[PDB]
Amino acid sequence: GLIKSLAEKEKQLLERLEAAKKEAEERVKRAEAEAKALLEEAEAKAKA
Amino acid sequence: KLEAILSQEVEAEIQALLQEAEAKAEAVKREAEEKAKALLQARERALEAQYRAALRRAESAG
Repeated sequence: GLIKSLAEKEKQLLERLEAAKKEAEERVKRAEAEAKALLEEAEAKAKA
Repeated sequence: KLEAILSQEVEAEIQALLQEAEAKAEAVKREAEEKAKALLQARERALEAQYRAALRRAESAG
């Protein structure tokens, strides 16, 4: 039992959260962009 | 031990959040397919209309 266990474990718990929030937003991001580009293909196709 | 508690408060949130955001990334994408399909369903009817009208006009004209 040293304070180092929980100390240097806490500063990893924070990295695990950060990647969580990142790759949540970087996933939805893809889908929103992919929704736009799909409906452009549906306009491009539809008028032609 | 005590560091094993710490890894379990995180490991729980980081699946709750990432399961939630893979069902918004599903949901937007499901509505995006169902819209493009429907903007082409209205395009399909329109063309038909224009052809049924068109032929009747040319029959009358002649």
